[PDB]
Amino acid sequence: VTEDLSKTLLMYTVPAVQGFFRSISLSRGNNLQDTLRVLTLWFDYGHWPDVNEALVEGVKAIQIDTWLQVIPQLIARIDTPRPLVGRLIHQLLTDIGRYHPQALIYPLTVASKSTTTARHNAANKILKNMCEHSNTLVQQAMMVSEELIRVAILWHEMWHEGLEEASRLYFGERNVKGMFEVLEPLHAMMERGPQTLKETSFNQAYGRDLMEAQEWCRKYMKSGNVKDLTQAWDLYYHVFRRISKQLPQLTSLELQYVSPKLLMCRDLELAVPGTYDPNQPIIRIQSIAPSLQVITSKQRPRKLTLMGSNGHEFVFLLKGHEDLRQDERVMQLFGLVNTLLANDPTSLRKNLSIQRYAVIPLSTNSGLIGWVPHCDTLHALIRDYREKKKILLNIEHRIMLRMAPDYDHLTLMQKVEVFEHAVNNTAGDDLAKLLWLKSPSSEVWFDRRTNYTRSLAVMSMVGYILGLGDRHPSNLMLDRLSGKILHIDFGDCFEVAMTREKFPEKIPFRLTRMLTNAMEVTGLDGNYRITCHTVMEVLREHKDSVMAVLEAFVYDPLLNWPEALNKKAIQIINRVRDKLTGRDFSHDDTLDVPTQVELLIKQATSHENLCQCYIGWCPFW
Amino acid sequence: VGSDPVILATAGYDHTVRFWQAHSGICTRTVQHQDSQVNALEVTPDRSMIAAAGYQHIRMYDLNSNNPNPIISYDGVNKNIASVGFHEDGRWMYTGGEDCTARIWDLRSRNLQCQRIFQVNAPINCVCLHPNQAELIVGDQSGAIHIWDLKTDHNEQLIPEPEVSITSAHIDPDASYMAAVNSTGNCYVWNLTGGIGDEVTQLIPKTKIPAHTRYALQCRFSPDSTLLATCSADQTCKIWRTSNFSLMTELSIKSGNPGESSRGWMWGCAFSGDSQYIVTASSDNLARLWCVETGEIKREYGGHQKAVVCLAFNDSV
Amino acid sequence: TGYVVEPYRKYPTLLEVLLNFLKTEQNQGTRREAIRVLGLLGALDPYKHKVNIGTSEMLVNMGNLPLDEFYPAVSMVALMRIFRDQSLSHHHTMVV
Amino acid sequence: PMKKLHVSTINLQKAWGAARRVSKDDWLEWLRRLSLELLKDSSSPSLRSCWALAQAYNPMARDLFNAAFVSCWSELNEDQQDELIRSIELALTSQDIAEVTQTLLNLAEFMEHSDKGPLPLRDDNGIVLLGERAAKCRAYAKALHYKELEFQKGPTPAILESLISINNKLQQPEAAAGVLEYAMKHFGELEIQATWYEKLHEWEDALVAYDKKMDTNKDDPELMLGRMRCLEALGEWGQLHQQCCEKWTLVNDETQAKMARMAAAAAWGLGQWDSMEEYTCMIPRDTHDGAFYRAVLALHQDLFSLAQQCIDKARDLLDAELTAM
Ligand SMILES: Nc1ncnc2c1ncn2[C@@H]1O[C@H](COP(=O)(O)OP(=O)(O)NP(=O)(O)O)[C@@H](O)[C@H]1O
Repeated sequence: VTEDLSKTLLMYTVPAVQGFFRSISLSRGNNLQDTLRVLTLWFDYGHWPDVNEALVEGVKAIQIDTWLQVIPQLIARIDTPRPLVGRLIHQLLTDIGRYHPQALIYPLTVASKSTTTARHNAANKILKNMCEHSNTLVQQAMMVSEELIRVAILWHEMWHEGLEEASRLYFGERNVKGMFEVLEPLHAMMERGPQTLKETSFNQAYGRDLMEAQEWCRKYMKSGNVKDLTQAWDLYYHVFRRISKQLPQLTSLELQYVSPKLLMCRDLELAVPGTYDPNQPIIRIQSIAPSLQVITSKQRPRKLTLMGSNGHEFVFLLKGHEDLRQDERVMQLFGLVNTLLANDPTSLRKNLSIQRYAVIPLSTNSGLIGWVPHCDTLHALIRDYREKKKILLNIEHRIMLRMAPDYDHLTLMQKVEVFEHAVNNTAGDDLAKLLWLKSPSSEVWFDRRTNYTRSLAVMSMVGYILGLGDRHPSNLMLDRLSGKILHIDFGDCFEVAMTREKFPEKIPFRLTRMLTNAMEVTGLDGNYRITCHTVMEVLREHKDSVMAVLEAFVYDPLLNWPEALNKKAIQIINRVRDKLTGRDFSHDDTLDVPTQVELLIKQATSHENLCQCYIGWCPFW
Repeated sequence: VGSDPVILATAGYDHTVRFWQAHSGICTRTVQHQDSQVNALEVTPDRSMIAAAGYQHIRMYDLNSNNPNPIISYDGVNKNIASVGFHEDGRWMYTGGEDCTARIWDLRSRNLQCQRIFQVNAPINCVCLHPNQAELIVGDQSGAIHIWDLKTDHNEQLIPEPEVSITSAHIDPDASYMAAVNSTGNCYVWNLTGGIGDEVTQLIPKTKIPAHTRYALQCRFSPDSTLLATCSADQTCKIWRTSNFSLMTELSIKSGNPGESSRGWMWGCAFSGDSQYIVTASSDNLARLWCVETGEIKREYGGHQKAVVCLAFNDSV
Repeated sequence: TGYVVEPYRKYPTLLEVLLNFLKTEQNQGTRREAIRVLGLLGALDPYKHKVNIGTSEMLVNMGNLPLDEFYPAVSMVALMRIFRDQSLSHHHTMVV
Repeated sequence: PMKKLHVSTINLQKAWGAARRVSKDDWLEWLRRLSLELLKDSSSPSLRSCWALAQAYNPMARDLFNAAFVSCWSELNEDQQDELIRSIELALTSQDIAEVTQTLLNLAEFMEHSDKGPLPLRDDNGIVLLGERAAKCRAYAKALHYKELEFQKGPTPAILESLISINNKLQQPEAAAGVLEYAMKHFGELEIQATWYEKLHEWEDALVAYDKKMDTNKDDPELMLGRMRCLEALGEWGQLHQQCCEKWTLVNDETQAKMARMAAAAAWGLGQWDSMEEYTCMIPRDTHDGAFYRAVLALHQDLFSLAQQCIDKARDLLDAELTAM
């Protein structure tokens, strides 16, 4: 039974592997889909000896360059327990390092810093394997990793967040082990010692009080009396007030005092992060701008700058406490969709390409992001336009409060009433006039609007498939030169925002009144609806590849960050399959492309669903 | 408050309840209801207490005494509550909120905890009482009317329209028919089997009634069961005849001018002791008492600063 | 020879420059020859042309700039656009 | 620093006085003199400095037409402003030469962005007039912009018709289909004219509607022309050539030539070279399509020299066409 089924799978799979390898060799570049197919077969049935032998033959025959497209998946399976699969991946990664180590170093550099012992050992083994030919590259990459971790989150932010969360664990949760475990590594941060002028300044400014509070903590450990811990937390709260006052003042960061090594770097052979392509000359890094702008957001992301050896400058965003591995995977999915839309002639005509930005995660919780130039976040655009017109920014929300000062307590239909009045009493024409004014002339403006509508349709519908959430005006950007919409956050995926207790969203995507008004006058039914029809046609036609990519997503614990997690992943993949096939709404029935698109537009535009969303989500906008 | 035989209650978003005399339309007194707006206002059969539903809690005030404070307050529910019902003797109370649970309560004891709970898949909204007082008819956001037996828990459910939120519930005093509406504006009716102690309460479908296009959110029968009035978010209300369910009535507050339109939904209605006069809410900060036969203005209850939501209106000689 | 369509792929500007002649010079013979060349090379697919190939700033700033500050900006922008072109020395004198 | 030079309104109005500009040369010359006078009379010293190079270099004059006009217009009195507004209305209405009309449209579009507000033309800020002229001059993006402004001011089936026409001429079939969907949603009572499907390129539905209208009423020039256009687009050479034969026997000479323009294609489709010759002879000599038809004729009679001459004439006309689009 089980063995007979395994034999059946093997004898249907080996031909599959061989055929995929031959097809990949034949395609030469438009083979991302098939690459994921073979990766799926590899990671599922690779361990069988015949399948592994076929894989080895294919690896020998296949051109190495193809594997670049799926380095993130490969290293995601670097610590696969199955010994044969792991051995073959190790050989493949060693070859990739020998040929194109630039494409491989960064995720491997992450894997070296992985807390997992198996991943740590495998990454170090593979690193020393490439060292014999790329010692300089590996050393520079590791130093960049460490130094950009240093820059991304400084001891000030580390300690602010540590004290805040630990205080919440005490006064909120009372889990002694919680705060003490949280603080212990943060204490090791100084007991390893400072290494930069900013770290030394933090030491001389606060580390004395931190050391005293840690002494009080040890006193509480040995004794347990509340007095010692009370003094420890008094000191912690004092330094917390001081550092919290300091933090708004740190509107920028000078590299000389923050990380002298990065400033010293010059004429490196390391490629600019997320810009290496074997079919192009390597863009080597020779600069790190001394200044780094810090954005006032709660996460305090840094703005970094590099100079390409070619004579071109690059900008990057640098974030900490975000697992940008999910962002990298989503960006690869969008690249897959770009290939899909370029392959289909109907979409090929109309330029449905998704705007994407290079994402280079360089830690389990911190990473980089390609900074896209000439992009204005929707919230900034609306704010600027209203300030120019002197319209009060939250005029809609102010009206909502004016009729219903206690809106959040209203039932559903009361909310619908107040929201409908707020929409009606306000013109809600800001974005159309804004696209008009920003444009130089109607000839340019029309191309901008066409690209805007088509890009919004494409990315909205792909986000519905992906279950993208919290599409609030700070997560949408307009490209001034082209007008394409750009989505800049994927922390929430797979309807996760639709299940959280705090304002569970109930719209598959953002299609509020203002975006629709920004379209042609006959907004939804023209460019947007036809483009959504085309996009769902493309994505359901090739649903298997997208399903494979989302399987690579779910089967790692990222979205839940074991049997319960497997159940959740199975359910998420089932929902995505329903979305792709049409069984999302009426599971018993199957909905054609126009029917599902119309249902989605109705759900996303309906005031009943819009009103339920967080006011900060700006549903009225 | 009970000096006049007829007592009218009203409330809005200003967190202040107000009382009125029907015929004269004269304000009797104001009352403070803060920490939440007013969802449902109801008067117990004894007319000695009024219940106002808000967020997470329900607050009761007294009628016999003028200028009291909240005499009773029930808490505990984790979501907004818009449903109220009482037994004819004033002993039991029945409520239900968006937390998907409908609760029973004892009014003549200190049972601050719910006597029983009935859960449904979707959030619950306005509930009504079978005149035998042994069965509750409940509307939810999924579109499923739930008939739940208080005594034997004989439970049935029916979805008349696919996955559309239904917000209304009321059954005629004769128990002969039941009716409801939903967000689509359609009105639905059903016939009731003549079983008081049969405990099966079998229903029979009746033809759909597209009463309105906008959100139809109210439904009430007259004390004599002659009429069925439903409010609707087209700032309108329509009254149908129980015998034939043919519409000859209209209660519109439309300004007529298209620019001034969308003034405010018709938010509630209540029949007089003979079906002649109707007292109805309006989110234009107002409530109005009209004559059903003529459907004309006869009195308006001004004074609110913020929109009205619900009314309580009782007739007695 | 039959070296059709391929010229666009190899040499993208080849297309645009051709159209520029239809705007630049006035000789009917040259323009007719340009039309015949464009025909012989074939009516390239506009998407293929875009693939081959891959004031505005003044107006955008004008949307922000005041008039008094606006006029010198355009004056110098156009002046320098003329100035950079090295084929206009006799104009460069009045430009300076 | 320097003050604002005082605008001489007399010369400004004199320059805009195109009462006696007729030919293309006259209108181009008027545009040149207008731009130069605007630079000369501009209040901003930098523009008046640029005037000399503008005179020595016409594109310099063209580049700063907008800014110079803005300076002068801001420097004018309300009454003088209205007089100038009337004069520019006359300038727009006088003749639809591509260059002058495009320059004026660019002026209006420029001043739309300006904080002062668009030019207060007679009633509708120029929306109707500017849209019409832009459509006439194939600056179709401006036409769409102003037509959408009309739509915002209130939708009518005529506005939808023009919107579909512009979108089609703007190579945006999906937007046109969206306009049709909106019309059906909000104007379903209005039967959709066959011309709409004709522009949207659902030739089947257009042909069905034209067949219906023919059943109601025959011998209507517009209806026949539209039906046979649908036939050509569908490639129905047989029915096209038939209906061409009867109507050609029965239809007036001007409509006969308009129909012949594509009855020639019908003759190609069926190869009836005699009917081809008849229809082509009906088509005017100095016409691009007619020139090509005469070329293919001459090559069917092996008159190579005549074919080459027709090719040269058609290439001149196509040169005009390219210089347009
Ligand atoms: N990929 C990107 N390309 C260009 N600009 C970007 C990109 N990502 C972020 N930005 C800009 O940087 C800002 C950072 O804010 P955000 O992206 O919200 O950071 P965050 O750490 O998620 N903060 P918040 O979401 O407000 O808690 C954005 O609002 C944009 O202005």
